Amino acid sequence: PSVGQDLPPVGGYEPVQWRRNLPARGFRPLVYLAALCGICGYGFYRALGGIQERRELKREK
Amino acid sequence: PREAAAHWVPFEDKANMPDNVPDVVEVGATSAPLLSASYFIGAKCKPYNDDFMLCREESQGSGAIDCLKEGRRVTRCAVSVIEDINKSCLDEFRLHWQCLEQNNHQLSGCRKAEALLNKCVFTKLNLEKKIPGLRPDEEPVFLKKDPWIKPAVDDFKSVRAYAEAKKNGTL
Repeated sequence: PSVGQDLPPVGGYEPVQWRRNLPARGFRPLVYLAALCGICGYGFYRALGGIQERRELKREK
Repeated sequence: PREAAAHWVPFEDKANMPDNVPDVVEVGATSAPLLSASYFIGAKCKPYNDDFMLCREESQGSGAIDCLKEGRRVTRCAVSVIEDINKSCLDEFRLHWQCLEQNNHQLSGCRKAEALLNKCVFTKLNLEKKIPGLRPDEEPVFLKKDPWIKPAVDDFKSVRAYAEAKKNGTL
């Protein structure tokens, strides 16, 4: 017979995840390149603007 | 000339000037007030300064001994400018050069005192600050409204004075 055995449920178990679940994430890469180019362009606008002011302050000095 | 190297002992000289050289007062201002009064000295001592340099150049070696009258004139003109500052415009001048001291003698950290001092000297002594060599298209950096380069901490007394002067229409 079989009285107190460890046995499964009647409807089994809810299924488990065994397939790959590495989802694609992130914007498309050219968006990251455009953001890079904009960041660095703005930084150049901000820095070269500061070099000119330093040059004029040097003129004053 | 080059700076001293590897060992050097200062040595003074307790001798007096010859008697064929008349006496002249010295300027007596330290680094910062002189940096503050540089442009007002240049507005008034242009002919004397350039005559001093021209007689140095024409001398061709003997400028130390040939240019003494001219240098005395330069010194006297500078002393007159600073005497006029002290007699009339001392509080704003002191704001400006104390502000210069707490910075690294950068005029970009002192614009709020510079404005008051320039207004005062232009109204009382009729000497204005002008950076020459520029075009009519170029903006002088001491008149820019919103510069890129600002002080870390704007000077406290200068800020309070600028505020009061804008509330009293002196600027």
